[PDB]
Amino acid sequence: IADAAVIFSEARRRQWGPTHIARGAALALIGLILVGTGLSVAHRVITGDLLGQFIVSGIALATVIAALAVRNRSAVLATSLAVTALVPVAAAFALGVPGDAPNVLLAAAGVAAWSLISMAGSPDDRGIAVFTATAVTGVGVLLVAGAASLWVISSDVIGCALVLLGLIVTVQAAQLSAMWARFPLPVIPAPGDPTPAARPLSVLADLPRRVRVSQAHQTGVIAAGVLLGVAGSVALVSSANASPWAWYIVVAAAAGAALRARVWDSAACKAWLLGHSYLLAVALLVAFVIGDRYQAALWALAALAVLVLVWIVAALNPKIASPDTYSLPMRRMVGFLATGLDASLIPVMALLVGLFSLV
Amino acid sequence: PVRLSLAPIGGAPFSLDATLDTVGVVDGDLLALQAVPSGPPAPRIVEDIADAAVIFSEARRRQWGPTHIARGAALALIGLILVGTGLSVAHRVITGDLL
Amino acid sequence: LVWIVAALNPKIASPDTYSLPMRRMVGFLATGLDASLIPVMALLVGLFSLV
Amino acid sequence: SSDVIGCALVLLGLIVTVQAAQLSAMWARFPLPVIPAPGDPTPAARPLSVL
Amino acid sequence: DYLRYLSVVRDNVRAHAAEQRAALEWSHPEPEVLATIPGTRRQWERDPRDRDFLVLRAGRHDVPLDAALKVKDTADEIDLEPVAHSALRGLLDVQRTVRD
Amino acid sequence: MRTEEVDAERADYLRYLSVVRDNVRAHAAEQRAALEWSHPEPEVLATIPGTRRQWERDPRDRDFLVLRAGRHDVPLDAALKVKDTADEIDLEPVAHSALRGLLDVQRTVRD
Amino acid sequence: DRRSFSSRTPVNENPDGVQYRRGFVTRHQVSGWRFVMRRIASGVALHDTRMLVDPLRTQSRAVLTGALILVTGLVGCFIFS
Amino acid sequence: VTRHQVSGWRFVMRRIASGVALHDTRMLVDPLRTQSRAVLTGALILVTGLVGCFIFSLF
Repeated sequence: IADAAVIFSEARRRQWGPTHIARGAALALIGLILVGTGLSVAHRVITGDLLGQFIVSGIALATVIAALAVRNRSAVLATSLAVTALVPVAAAFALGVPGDAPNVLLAAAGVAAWSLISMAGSPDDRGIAVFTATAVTGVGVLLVAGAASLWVISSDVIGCALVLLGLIVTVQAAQLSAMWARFPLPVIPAPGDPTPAARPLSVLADLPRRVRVSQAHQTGVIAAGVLLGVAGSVALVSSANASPWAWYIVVAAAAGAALRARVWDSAACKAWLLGHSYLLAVALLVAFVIGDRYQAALWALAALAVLVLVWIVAALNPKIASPDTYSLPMRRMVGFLATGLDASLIPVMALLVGLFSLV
Repeated sequence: PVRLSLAPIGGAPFSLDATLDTVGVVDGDLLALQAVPSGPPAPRIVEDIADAAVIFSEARRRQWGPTHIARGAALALIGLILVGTGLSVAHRVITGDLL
Repeated sequence: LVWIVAALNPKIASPDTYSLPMRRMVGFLATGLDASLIPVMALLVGLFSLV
Repeated sequence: SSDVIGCALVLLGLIVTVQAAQLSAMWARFPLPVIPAPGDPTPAARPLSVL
Repeated sequence: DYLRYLSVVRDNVRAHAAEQRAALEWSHPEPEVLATIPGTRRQWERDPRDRDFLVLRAGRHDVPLDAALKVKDTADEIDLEPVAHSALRGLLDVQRTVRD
Repeated sequence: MRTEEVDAERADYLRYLSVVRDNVRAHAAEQRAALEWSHPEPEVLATIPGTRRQWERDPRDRDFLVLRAGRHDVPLDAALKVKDTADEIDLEPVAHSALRGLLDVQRTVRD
Repeated sequence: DRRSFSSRTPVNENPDGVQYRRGFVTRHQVSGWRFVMRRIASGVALHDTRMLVDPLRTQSRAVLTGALILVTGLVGCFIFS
Repeated sequence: VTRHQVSGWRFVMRRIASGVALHDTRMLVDPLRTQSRAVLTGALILVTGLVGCFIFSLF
């Protein structure tokens, strides 16, 4: 014989058995929890009594105890249930408050608490970006909804604080991940003689797990920065004909998230930074459609067409997406531009929020 | 070289202390010569956390390259097509228009 | 309660188990508080209410 | 008034508490340093009855 | 600059340890390979002139890295930089012993 | 030159002299321990003739035919040398005072 | 020049130097911690730890100069009124 | 006296203060001078705001 790998591809390529049955049942439970959130959220919003909150909260409680109970056995169905568990938690701790936003504070607190109590007791991966991105997103939405629910806000400070939190989380990203990874901290002694002990071999052999945890946390922190810097970018400018300072904040935050993708070197974080303009175009399009405009929504589709056109011309022409063929003055000047954008964001933040109109 | 052993197709190679009937061989089975799976080759230990982050995170295929941009352009194109259809069909059914 | 959680959890109450800028920021806060304690005295006494 | 006996008392407490090392170093009459001029004194040595 | 130099010398020390473990795994295989030895051209191979002769494998443990790793510290207890000397002390204690 | 820089210099010199003071006090305690081992008080030596250490002094020793009379300032047989390359004395006025204090007080053992 | 004095600590050989018990942090320890945390955060993001040019410090100092320009504009527009 | 003798006298008094309170003589970092200068910069902020609202009255 000459191609012995395809005989070893007939022992791996197993038949139906109980192998696919567990995957089908897991996907069945994912679909059950998703549609049980969706149906009863539609019931509680459109027309319905306390049964609408009741089904959502029961689904949420059963899903939390199932995602915390099956962790010792499967640890893949467990993290899958813990990923899908933060839609009915974020629905039950949002509808359960009477009233309406005064209820997104408890929703942000619930998704942040469930993310933090699923992230802590975890192995190396699957505490990936889906958990810590929702953690920092829920913390940022909590810190904006705190000022939004207790005090009064003119519905421009919301997007201002959201873009500011996204910028702070995106810029100070790797320091926050290195702190959150619980690295084996350095042992910098005093200039007297309190000579510290050497690191044991147990805390040194564990380190390639902690590096993967740090990479997952920094991908999640950058993804949460993009989600928060688009969740307030869509509220500054889509309400009703905002000022050109809001236009400059949206364009400047998008250009800063595009220009910060030359600094990082993990590929997923580069994709999340470059996709902020795409998520901006799609979010502004779906906010102009739900905002009943349809005259700049076609312009949003046109801007998304310019974005996909620059993606296409970067793809099939590999002399525009190669920073070796560019010049050192060009790289120097675009670095100065990338510093100037987030250097000039916060004065425009103060100009738009009204902090030169109080004094 | 390395000491070979018989193996059932799709499984660990047979331990040499066992015989062909203690582990189960049927008359007519297909057995492949596979190497002994002995163990892992001495995982690296570095204590400089900066060197431990640049060294141990290379199992990432993290090079950006002109091959992730192609997947990005294809997914961006499919996203453009689906969102243009969604926008225009929602505009047609929520209004009355011929654009 | 904070005395009791400092008592029977003998890692919070030993600053060798903290981080080098965390206790530096503790020093920043303990500089700033008794730095600001005198102008708030001037505000409360109305020392800036005569000039 | 009030709030000026309390402000002066808290300020006196902070002034006494912060400067509680030099003041207790002068209370016990510690053997003060005898630092010479750069030109030409001779640095005197303390007797073996005060030490 | 000093930590770049320390990364360079850590690379050199890791190369020395890789060569030492390669020689020790050539001359003392795991006790399952040596059933395939006595057929090929490497059974009666250890001459008394070669540096391994009448030396027998008992197992795997921490060979102490027969390279030197000697710093040229000549100062009379001048206090060093607290992050450079900490990294050098971290290098001279976990790289001076080869693993199993 | 800032006064903060010479203050840090004074502090580092006084810490160095504090460690040399601890080492000199260790030398003085060792010298007094040897002298008290070889010349005990005239109430302990009733127990000497019974034990295995009565006629222990031999003519090769540094304390042989040395009859203990009392205790006073033994002069600390170690050196306490300063490598005085700092000619043309205009030294730091506190960092010079502590060196004279250590070289005058600690150079003699007590009783 | 002026024949200064570098920082020195000899060995103790005496039972007092084991008794310090105090944790107080200098300027050198906090600067070394700034350097290590700017080498780790340039070691899980930039994936090269030579620390020639650190771009994360450039971005963070850019947003800090943004906040400082905000504070100076506030103190400039407060004295106008 | 010169300026350096005054600085030496201030430094020995600060080292005695760090001796009887911090219970160390190393004087690498001195939090007692940090407390004293913290209260004194509070007094400087008071007197600076006082003369600032005094020269505000000459407007």
